[PDB]
Amino acid sequence: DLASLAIYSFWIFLAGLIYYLQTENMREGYPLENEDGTPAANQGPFPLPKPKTFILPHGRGTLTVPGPESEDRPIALARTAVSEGFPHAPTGDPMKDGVGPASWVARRDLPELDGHGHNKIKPMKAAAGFHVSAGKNPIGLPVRGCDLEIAGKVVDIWVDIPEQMARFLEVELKDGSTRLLPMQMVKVQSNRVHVNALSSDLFAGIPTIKSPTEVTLLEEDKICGYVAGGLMYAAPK
Amino acid sequence: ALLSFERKYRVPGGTLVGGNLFDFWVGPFYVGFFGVATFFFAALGIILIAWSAVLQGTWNPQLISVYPPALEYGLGGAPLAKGGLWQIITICATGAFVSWALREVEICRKLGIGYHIPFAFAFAILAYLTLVLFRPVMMGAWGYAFPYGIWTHLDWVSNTGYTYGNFHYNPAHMIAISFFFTNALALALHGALVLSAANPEKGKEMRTPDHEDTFFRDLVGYSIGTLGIHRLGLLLSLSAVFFSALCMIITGTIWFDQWVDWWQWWVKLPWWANIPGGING
Amino acid sequence: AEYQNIFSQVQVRGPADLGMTEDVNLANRSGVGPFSTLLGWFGNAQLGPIYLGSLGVLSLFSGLMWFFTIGIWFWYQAGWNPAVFLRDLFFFSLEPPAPEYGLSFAAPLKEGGLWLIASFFMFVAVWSWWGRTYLRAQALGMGKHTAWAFLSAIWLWMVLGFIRPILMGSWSEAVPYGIFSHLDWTNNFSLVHGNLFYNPFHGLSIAFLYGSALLFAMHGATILAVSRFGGERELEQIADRGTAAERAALFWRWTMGFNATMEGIHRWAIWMAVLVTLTGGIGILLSGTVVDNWYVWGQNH
Ligand code: BCL
Ligand code: BCL
Ligand code: BCL
Ligand SMILES: CC[C@H]1c2cc3[nH]c4c(c3C)C(=O)[C@H](C(=O)OC)c4c3nc(cc4[nH]c(cc(n2)[C@@H]1C)c(C(C)=O)c4C)[C@@H](C)[C@@H]3CCC(=O)OC/C=C(\C)CCC[C@H](C)CCC[C@H](C)CCCC(C)C
Ligand SMILES: CCNc1nc(NC(C)(C)C)nc(SC)n1
Ligand SMILES: [Cl-]
Ligand SMILES: [Fe+2]
Repeated sequence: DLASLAIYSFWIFLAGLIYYLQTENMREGYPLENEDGTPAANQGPFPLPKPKTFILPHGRGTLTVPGPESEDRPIALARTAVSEGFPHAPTGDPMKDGVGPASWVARRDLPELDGHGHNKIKPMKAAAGFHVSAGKNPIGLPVRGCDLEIAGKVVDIWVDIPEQMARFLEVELKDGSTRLLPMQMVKVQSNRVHVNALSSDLFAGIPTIKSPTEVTLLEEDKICGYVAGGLMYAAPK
Repeated sequence: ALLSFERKYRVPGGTLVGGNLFDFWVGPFYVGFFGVATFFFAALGIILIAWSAVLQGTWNPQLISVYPPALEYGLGGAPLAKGGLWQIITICATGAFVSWALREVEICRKLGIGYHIPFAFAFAILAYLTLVLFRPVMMGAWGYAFPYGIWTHLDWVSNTGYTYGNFHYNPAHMIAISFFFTNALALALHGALVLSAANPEKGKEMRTPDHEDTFFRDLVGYSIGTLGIHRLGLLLSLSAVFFSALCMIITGTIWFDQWVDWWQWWVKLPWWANIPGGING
Repeated sequence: AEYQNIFSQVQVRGPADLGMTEDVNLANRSGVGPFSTLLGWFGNAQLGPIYLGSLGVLSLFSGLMWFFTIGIWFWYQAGWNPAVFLRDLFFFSLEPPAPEYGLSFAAPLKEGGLWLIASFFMFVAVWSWWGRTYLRAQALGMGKHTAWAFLSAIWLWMVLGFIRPILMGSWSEAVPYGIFSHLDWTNNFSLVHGNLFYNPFHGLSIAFLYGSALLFAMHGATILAVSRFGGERELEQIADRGTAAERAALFWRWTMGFNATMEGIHRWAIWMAVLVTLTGGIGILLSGTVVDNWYVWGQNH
């Protein structure tokens, strides 16, 4: 009967499709690893997918996945148990070392480019025409930590030019330098900017950017990692 | 085993209950207190379903069906074989679902991410509880709830729906459907778009999000943007489930007739109600 | 409380993006529209520009002729009375020809002929638009995933309106043009074919419809939850994985024992949705042509 043939056929197709989908979703992070870093004997029922190449725009090279994987950065963690399945504990300052919820990934130390190859994220002072169109303008407002103390004042907004959204607030500290605070980690209010994640005295530990008019992907990761990491590691304060 | 990049994230912390006592993983799975709770609740209900299938006399999953108490039982407990098994499986399901949510929250805290996923899953739970708890209670009996069986719950949807004529005419069912349809539309497009940018034509460099935006603008005169589309998908799916829950919570409690009759508020309105012609004149 | 990134705190506005050029023919691209602050709280404020080429104008023309045909028929059922038109807007129906006419195009205007005309115009409008989703992607150098996914929606519509009615020997089997009448047609269709719940292709279709809401809730929430690490910038996370992509993946690995990648979640997504209408189309195609009664069929096979 043709309907029975069709339903049975479709179920075969669907198993084929699920197999395809799971292997496509093994292009990052595989092969699996023992907690000591060596390859795990158990890699699952699905095989590693055959590698694929992306050609990055603007002469930025090519990425092949899956491929030779490393975190090219030291991980300041130690094993908590002989056997597998237990937490690995920070050996140092987890926030300054980039571990747990403070983690960052060794992305390219270059800025994301828009379609025409200009920097995607620029401070508003370097971005002709850009202004606050609605909601409270945060420039000039004080910045306040979870300890309720002032960390600095907002001197600019860093904007995703192509998407026209505020991504960071640039914040001047008492010492005169500045840092970037992710927009999604601040609550802008009528008389101040609150930052639940960090005490005032931890804003300086926010990683600093090499150039004052651009930010690399590597820097963004360190900044967002450090700042999210305070929800857990600055919490006792 | 671990993903190649996972180790640096498997630190202690983020539990809500039990401190470090349950702060470990089994294989890929994070445990926590709510993982042991999930396991306990799920184990008991699975077992209780097994008992229910021995009583009914079958092992075929297509046949197994655990019915709620008959309506005559109101909101009292019932004997195991005559509805009580369903009531305890329903308690277990709710505990397991809620514990899964709270476990999700613990994982959120350890990974230092927002709580949007369990918040969202909670709408699914509120839909289950609507059909299983809120609506049955408002109507006065657990027997108004749905049976736990693969095909018998379908028969329940059919019977419940046909009690009010064509359930298509439920106004909140309509809104709900539009959200479901619009969500599938949206997901197909978002998957397509991202994938069409990352996997461009042969002989071409990976596209940028500016191409994504340009594509939607060319096609439709508006791009909602990367943040926006994920905002939108979450809103469409969530709104679909809210209006599903709403369209049932008002059925049998504040509405009792065939749902097509609701639409006289527009038709039989006194001024044009009597004008000759049209469909209703 | 923290803040959730559902609505924007501060909107930011700059020079309008005119878009990528690539091989897009700029002559067919319009001027930029106005900015909507209302929209800018939830997504981008920019309206326009929009591209209209040979095929888009054709699509819009056939689509307006479709709406105008249904419209003129609706006014006729209303006796040219504006009061009646508004009150029975949803009850009006432009029905296909009766079964007596088979697949003939020789039905009188007021007994199915106009339905056939409306259908012609809708057919040109949808296929014109499909060719257009392809062409807009081609001109930008993008893959054709959008047009391929859209074929899946088109296939359900093609079966309901055209392939199935033809296979059954009469236009009377197609869907009428009305709000309520199409609902009634859908209920009558399940009743006549012996409960569509028991069509395993309806059940799969529902699995993927529900599953499409499951997966977009899961993915929408996920990406917003990692937006503090720039996770919504999905394309750059695919080219150079960030802690956003890693945390998202680990959330799910630790929750359900497996996970996706930034790229692969969008394949799960495109297939979850596409399958809705692909399966559903098979189930309708098979109804009446092959299986008269789904419940009955289901108890034997
Ligand atoms: C003949 C039948 C009637 C009818 C009668 C009903 C009735 C009765 C109901 C619906 C409801 C719905 N109908 Mg209707 N419906 C009809 C025709 C249609 C049509 C159409 C094209 O004709 C459409 C699109 C719909 C669409 C819908 C949805 C809007 C809604 C179901 C979604 C939902 O509630 O999810 C919500 C999701 C859940 C409840 C899932 C909960 C999941 C839980 C939390 C997790 C489970 C975990 C699991 C156990 C673990 C597995 C373990 C492992 C992984 C192994 N109906 C016809 C006209 N319809 C229902 C509704 O709105 O209910 C709220 C409802 O009660
Ligand atoms: C929402 C409105 C109605 C309803 C109306 C319908 C209709 C109509 C249909 C279904 C169908 C299904 N429904 Mg239902 N269903 C309801 C409530 C539920 C509940 C619940 C606890 O709330 C559950 C678990 C299910 C589960 C299911 C699946 C068995 C099946 C495919 C759905 C799917 O993939 O969704 C999306 C989810 C995923 C893709 C994730 C995977 C979920 C898996 C597949 C669920 C397995 C359930 C398992 C057997 C339950 C036992 C667990 C154990 C004892 C360990 N329904 C309510 C009462 N349901 C379809 C079917 O084919 O059934 C015969 C179908 O046509
Ligand atoms: C009593 C009624 C029957 C029933 C009879 C039917 C029938 C009949 C059908 C369905 C179909 C479906 N039903 Mg059912 N269905 C019932 C009960 C349910 C229940 C439930 C009770 O819980 C659920 C969850 C569902 C769920 C579903 C869906 C999975 C499926 C539609 C998928 C879709 O996306 O269509 C929406 C998408 C489309 C129609 C694609 C069309 C896209 C076109 C090309 C766009 C044209 C737009 C046009 C140009 C104008 C607008 C453009 C503007 C400019 C914006 N049904 C009851 C049991 N159901 C359909 C199916 O596939 O069956 C297997 C179908 O034909
Ligand atoms: C609200 C928007 C949509 C949504 C969202 C959503 N669902 C979610 C989530 C989110 C955000 C999760 O984070 C969570 C998840 O982890 O997914 C991978 C989940 C989830 N959604 C799931 C299923 C699901 N969601 C559904 C729907 C939806 N989910 C909505 C449309 C549906 C249906 C029917 O449409 C189903 C079937 C699970 C995969 C998962 C929750 C897993 C879980 O709760 O684990 C703990 C419990 C068990 C492992 C088993 C409990 C066993 C019981 C004790 C016995 C079974 C009783 C049951 C009531 C009988 C059912 C019989 C049926 C035949 C009717
Ligand atoms: C890059 C994100 N752009 C974008 N824009 C839009 N616009 C509408 C209005 C169709 C949702 N959609 C998507 S995916 C649906 N993506
Ligand atoms: Cl065109
Ligand atoms: Fe996405």
